[PDB]
Amino acid sequence: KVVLNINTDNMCNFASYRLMPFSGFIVEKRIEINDKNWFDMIWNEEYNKMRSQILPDMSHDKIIENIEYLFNIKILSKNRIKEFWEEFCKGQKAAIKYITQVHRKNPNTGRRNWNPPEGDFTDNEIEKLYETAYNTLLSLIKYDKNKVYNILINFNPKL
Amino acid sequence: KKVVLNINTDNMCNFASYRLMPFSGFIVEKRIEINDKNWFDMIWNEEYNKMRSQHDKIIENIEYLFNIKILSKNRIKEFWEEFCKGQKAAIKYITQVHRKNPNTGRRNWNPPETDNEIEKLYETAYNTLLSLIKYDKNKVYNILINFNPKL
Amino acid sequence: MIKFIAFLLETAKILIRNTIELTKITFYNNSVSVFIETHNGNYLFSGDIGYPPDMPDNVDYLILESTQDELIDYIERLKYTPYKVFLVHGEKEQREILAKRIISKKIRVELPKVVLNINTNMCNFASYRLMPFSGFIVEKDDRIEINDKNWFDMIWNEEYNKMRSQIVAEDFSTMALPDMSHDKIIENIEYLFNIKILSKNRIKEFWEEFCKGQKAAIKYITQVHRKNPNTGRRNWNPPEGDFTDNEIEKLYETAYNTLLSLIKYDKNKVYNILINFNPKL
Amino acid sequence: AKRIISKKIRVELPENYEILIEKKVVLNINTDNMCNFASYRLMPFSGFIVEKDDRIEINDKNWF
Amino acid sequence: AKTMKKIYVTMKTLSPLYTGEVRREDKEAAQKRVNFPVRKTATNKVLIPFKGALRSALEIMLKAKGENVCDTGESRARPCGRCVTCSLFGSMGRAGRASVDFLISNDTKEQIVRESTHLRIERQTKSASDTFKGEEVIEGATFTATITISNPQEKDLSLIQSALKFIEENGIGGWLNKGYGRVSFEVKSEDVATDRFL
Amino acid sequence: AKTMKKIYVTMKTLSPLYTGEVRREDKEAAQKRVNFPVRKTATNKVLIPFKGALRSALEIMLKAKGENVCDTGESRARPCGRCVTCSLFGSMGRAGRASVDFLISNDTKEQIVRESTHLRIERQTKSASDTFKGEEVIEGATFTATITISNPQEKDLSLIQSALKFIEENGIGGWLNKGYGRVSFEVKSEDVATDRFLK
Amino acid sequence: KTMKKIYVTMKTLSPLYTGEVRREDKEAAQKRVNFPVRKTATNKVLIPFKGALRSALEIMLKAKGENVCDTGESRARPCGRCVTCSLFGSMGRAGRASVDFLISNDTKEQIVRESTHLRIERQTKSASDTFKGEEVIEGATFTATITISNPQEKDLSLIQSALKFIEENGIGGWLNKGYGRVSFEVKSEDVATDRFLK
RNA sequence: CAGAACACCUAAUUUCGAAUCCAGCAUGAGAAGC
Ligand SMILES: [Zn+2]
Ligand SMILES: [Zn+2]
Ligand SMILES: [Zn+2]
Repeated sequence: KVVLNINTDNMCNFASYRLMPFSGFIVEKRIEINDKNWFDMIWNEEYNKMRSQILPDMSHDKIIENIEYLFNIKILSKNRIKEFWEEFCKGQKAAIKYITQVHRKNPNTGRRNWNPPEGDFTDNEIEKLYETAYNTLLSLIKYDKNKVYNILINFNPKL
Repeated sequence: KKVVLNINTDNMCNFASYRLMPFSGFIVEKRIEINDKNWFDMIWNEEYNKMRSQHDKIIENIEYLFNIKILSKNRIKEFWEEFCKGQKAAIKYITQVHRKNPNTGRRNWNPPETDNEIEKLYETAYNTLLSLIKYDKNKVYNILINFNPKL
Repeated sequence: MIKFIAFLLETAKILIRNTIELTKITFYNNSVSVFIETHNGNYLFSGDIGYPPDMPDNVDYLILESTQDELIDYIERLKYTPYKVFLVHGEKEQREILAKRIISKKIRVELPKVVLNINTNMCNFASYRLMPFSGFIVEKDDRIEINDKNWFDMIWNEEYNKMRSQIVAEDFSTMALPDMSHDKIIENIEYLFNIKILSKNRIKEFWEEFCKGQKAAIKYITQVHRKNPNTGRRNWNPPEGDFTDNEIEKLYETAYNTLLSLIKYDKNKVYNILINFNPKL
Repeated sequence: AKRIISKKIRVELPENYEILIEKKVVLNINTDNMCNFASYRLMPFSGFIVEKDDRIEINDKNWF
Repeated sequence: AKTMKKIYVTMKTLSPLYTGEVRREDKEAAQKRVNFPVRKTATNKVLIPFKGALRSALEIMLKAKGENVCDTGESRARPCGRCVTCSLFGSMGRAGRASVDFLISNDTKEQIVRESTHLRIERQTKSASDTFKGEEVIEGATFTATITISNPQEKDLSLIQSALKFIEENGIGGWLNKGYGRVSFEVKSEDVATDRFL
Repeated sequence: AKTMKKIYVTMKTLSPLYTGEVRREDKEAAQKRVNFPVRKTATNKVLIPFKGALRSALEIMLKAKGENVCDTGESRARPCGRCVTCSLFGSMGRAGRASVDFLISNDTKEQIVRESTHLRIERQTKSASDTFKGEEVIEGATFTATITISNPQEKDLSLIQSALKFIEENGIGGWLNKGYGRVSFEVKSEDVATDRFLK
Repeated sequence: KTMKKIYVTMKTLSPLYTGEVRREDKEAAQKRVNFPVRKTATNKVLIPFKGALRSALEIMLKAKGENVCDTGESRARPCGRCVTCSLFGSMGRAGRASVDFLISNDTKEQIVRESTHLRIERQTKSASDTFKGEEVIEGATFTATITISNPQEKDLSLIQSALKFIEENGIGGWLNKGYGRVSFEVKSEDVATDRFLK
């Protein structure tokens, strides 16, 4: 038999046929259908074997509303959304490290590496917008690749 | 709930105790079938098509234009094909090939073997075959037999 | 370059004291051995050994055999000691036991598409030097290269982008758009076709995105007409003419309204509309 | 130069001045089981590169 | 008849090299991520059309000498079948003696094809009015093509090398006015008896 | 037709010179180290676009003189095909007679490209708000180009020389406003025969 | 059309320190001097002029009280609608005034000297720190131009006001220590954009 | 087996090295010989 190991959310409708663009790995195991996660875990498992021998949760609609608002004040530009797509696609620890990197207030300068807000806001609230941006972009990493792409191509098409 | 695979399971790698193959998918729902890109290119084409379902003077002039290659054997064959199709296809055909593109300026006639003389000879081809579009089909057949042997 | 099987030698493609000159070939007696000279090499196929043989005059390569003291005596008394000896035609353990002694006389041995490492760490475990590595073997049409999961990550991400930007949600599948009569559609698309806002590429792209459903056409015409917040630039071709700035905007609005009003017309009807403009499709 | 010729290694003086030594890279792993993903004939393999004098080899887990 | 000239041409790019993507489906698949993709094989190697470059080069240089060479440049023109480019590259009644292979690179896309960012700057405001992406082949990329000439005369070598210096001067591919496609050629010529496969 | 103009252009650099890296992969490779990479070759040499600078120069000066030159710098503006710059650099119908190459450097990055630091002084406290590192080309760096006009008339020399003088005024590429890109040009012009290479 | 030449001449009146920005020029001078001066590869001293002029105009015009943005806070985006944005640039239009660098007319040997500075302990009145820097001597002459592409009426007086602010406050680094006090002589001319067109 | 030309003590150290816009249009889709 054959087992698909993928949740079938993000299924479009091409004419009268429901359809999913997808990339994977045929495994002759139960003839399993496994995603990229599988490959990363098994690559690192063989790395450890070879070398041995010698996130907060936010609702989806709140993610759209907050990413909408942070897009309008240009805290979250499309350069940020594109590089967040690169660092999420590379993995999750990379996206954690990138988001902590852009949110780290440098102790010597006091500066966050975000883009400043457009408009008049108090410095406490500008900081709260930065902390909100940390919370949404960190909360985005808990989702799969498909909803992250579908969320951020409404704001940076090409991301 | 059933699953069926429709991609070749023959040219697949082996690594790390699993016989694995990176593959691109097009998971379809009906069972749940996993198709490649050839099926998706197919369906894309077939849905496209589906939507895509919905008298001596003429002798002298044709003898002139046969030598400078403006009218040619392919042109005689297709003009006679429009005439054998009828009369509406003839007017549509010579309107289409006389149609100078407003962007580039190049007509679809074959070039003669100045621009004023070029326009005059292309107009000669128009009045020649548009005069020939009104005569009887037997006369068109005997005139076109002399220059194109097949048609 | 010797290819082992007998002994093939690819320079002339010969395969193994007067001098025959084919690649200077010359047979010395074993007590028989052959000394071949070429611009890339001075090879010696010795054959077997018996006690005072006839070693050649520089033997760059010495391809000998044994199954022990006489092999090494012949490894010496040869002027200009060879670069690499080759230990053939014997048992493997005895070949290694001899080979340890050719290493003790500081002479290198080798016991019997181009492949490129695109790798990068080292370990000195056991007698040999190494670096543990899990990777990929690509077999390009004249190379065979070795990569790691970063390269597979980059082509996997390229495949994911190329396959996501290939199927839209409800295209070729089955309201509130503007409405305007066919005569004003004629006048507007004639006027917007002479000046170049509605050009043959744009009519053709309207035709494909209308064949892919009404919503695909609505999405295409919106993203063509969508003015950018920053540049203030719409994806129309500029009209060719004096039009100063405001009838530019009213003219792009006319293109928006005319295409959106043409959307709810029948597919054959918009076909009979468009082919007067773009004869192809 | 005379003594180092006596040690039977070769000398090139500058006023008196041709083997090729390819530091070859060779693959000692199975090659038949390969697939296609992005029009690339690839194969995941895990093993050990061994940098031996005059030859870089790519040897499997069996060799190690 | 009994001999063929073989011209192994190895060409190395001294400049960025753009030739355009020809296949409609490959172009429309890569009219999203890049707006001027370069010509690729399905084995992911860069194709350059080489015969037309040599034929154009020879026709301009031979019309410059005043020889009675024709021109297959104007719309719907006629090979006269009597010139030296008509003998070399062919007419409508006779084929070409010099069969000119495509310029096949030895590398693939990730080694030589790079995407880019080309601009259009407003003359008064000095700001980028337009942006568009376009692939190019890098400098130092090298390509091979084999030109095989059946029934060779004396002067096919000289004309082919002269065409190659003209291609070095003008460029090959597209965007030749912006500096793209300027290359250098190396030629290994060899006479061949046609029956060497027997 | 029978003749063709070769304009060998040797450019020397006086102020620092910047032209931004256009290739995506080369740029993102350099943004781990420098925030503004110099446009560079894969043979490690500095590449500067040169046709558009000459066209922009000639467009501005001919427009100020009063000649009937179209403005191809406006967004998706069609060249009409009857201007002088349309005959020189190109139109939609016909290509340009002048085929300008890139300004290829005569040295190789590691001798002419230096990594520099620029800032943003906060205007009231006189401290540094932003600090960014950009690559630039040193002064006295030599660049070479050739302008090959296929069908020369008499003005195609002097118009190119005038545009070159305008490039000495405004700068060739990059941050022309901060003073970058100020260069000088030497011109060696010859009219070659088109049939030169035919033996 | 017209464009405005502002030929700007600086004479140094107190030792001028601007810092070397090139990394290869700076970490190879670190064995000698802890503060190199900004130099060319022609070994002439470079001063960044634009940012000083723009900082001057923001400070003075903000004190007078018009709508002028600040381009000095953290990632401060220009607005596009002010006199400073029109002259020196924004995120839309570029700067109408191209401000060339200040290159010295003499090379480094005549004008750069290698000085010793110190930090004195306030209690013991002894030398606590010692560091070597490079300073431009007094009387060194630096030449620039400023070109205005689209010249408005107020622009010369605006540039000269910023050039009086830079005379009083200073240019370069170590500004509150007395380093960088300069004098400006300005010759202006309006020229037509068609001047090189013979 | 190659450079060689009144007095001390010092000649170091620390931050930042990022952020943003755009990535579109337009033309051509035919001939002819056998
Ligand atoms: Zn001919
Ligand atoms: Zn024009
Ligand atoms: Zn402003």
